[PDB]
Amino acid sequence: SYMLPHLHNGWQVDQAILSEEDRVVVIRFGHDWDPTCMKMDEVLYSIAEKVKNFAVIYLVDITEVPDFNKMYELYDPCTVMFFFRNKHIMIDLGTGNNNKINWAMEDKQEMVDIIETVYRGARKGRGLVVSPKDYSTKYRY
Amino acid sequence: VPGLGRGATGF
Repeated sequence: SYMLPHLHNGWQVDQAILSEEDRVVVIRFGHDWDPTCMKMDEVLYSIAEKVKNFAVIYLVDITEVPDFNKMYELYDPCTVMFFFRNKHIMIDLGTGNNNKINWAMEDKQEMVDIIETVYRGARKGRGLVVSPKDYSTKYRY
Repeated sequence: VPGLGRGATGF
């Protein structure tokens, strides 16, 4: 299904990124049939109407639009990137790299916190923000 | 036009 809008080419991607001025643009790069992307898309669909106020979500198929792979280093199954007014925002998740997500989380509540923190940091002007939790460990006990 | 026309740059 994936009723969320999909972007089919770099032109559409850039137009969508530049269209918004006061809402964070979320992009899920990956193949819709990969189970990791399936889980991520499920969560994003759940949170769409919750964070409609200050965020807009979009999905890109890597095969359909491969131009961004080299520049944005899209080689993992699924990645999530955040943009605001044509600026790429970084997040200190503690995983080692602050550019993308690159894995699938399962807690929509934490995803909501990430969106809120990224939006707040972008409005405050920071190009890099700090997530309110560290993912360096999988916190399994 | 490619994604470079956006004025963006890879990290």
